[PDB]
Amino acid sequence: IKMSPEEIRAKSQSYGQGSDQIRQILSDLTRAQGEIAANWEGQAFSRFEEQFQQLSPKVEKFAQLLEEIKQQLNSTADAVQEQDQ
Amino acid sequence: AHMAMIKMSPEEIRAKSQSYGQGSDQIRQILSDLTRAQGEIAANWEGQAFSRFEEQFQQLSPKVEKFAQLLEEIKQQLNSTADAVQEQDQQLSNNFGL
Ligand SMILES: [Zn+2]
Ligand SMILES: [Zn+2]
Ligand SMILES: [Zn+2]
Ligand SMILES: [Zn+2]
Ligand SMILES: [Zn+2]
Ligand SMILES: [Zn+2]
Ligand SMILES: [Zn+2]
Repeated sequence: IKMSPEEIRAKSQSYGQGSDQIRQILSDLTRAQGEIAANWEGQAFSRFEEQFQQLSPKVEKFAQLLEEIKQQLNSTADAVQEQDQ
Repeated sequence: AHMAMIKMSPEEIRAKSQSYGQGSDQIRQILSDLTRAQGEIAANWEGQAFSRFEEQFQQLSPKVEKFAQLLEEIKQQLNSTADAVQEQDQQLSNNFGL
């Protein structure tokens, strides 16, 4: 009546894919941010830049958390299976 | 009459804007699916060890939601800016000549 190892393993994959995709978006859009900012005079873009730079470490930290949950879920599914045997 | 210059074509600005829009929607979808997942994990393990991740997820998710919102606002600004670049080009073109 709790989650099976089978299901925990599959949920883990969703966290892993979530981590990878957030990291890839952050990478691509960091490059875009730099190019836009470098080409735009005056401060029309300045607040967007400031907010992006403040939020990006938190988004990176979240992506790493998702990968840490994925790993923990795989270890837990393993553990459940070991008891079941 | 004029704006502070952006040294980028309307075509590239709109191409970048698309990527911000896509990034925003994707992050929003991920956060929603994984918030549902966190719900189910928490239902099944309550203790201190899982609590570490539960607490970090909860503290970081609103920041990630703010980041997705930010990305949509950048998409929107870039679309407005591309329009503006074209408009100023038009005006300069229009008023050209002796
Ligand atoms: Zn992994
Ligand atoms: Zn053009
Ligand atoms: Zn370029
Ligand atoms: Zn939009
Ligand atoms: Zn959208
Ligand atoms: Zn389930
Ligand atoms: Zn706490």
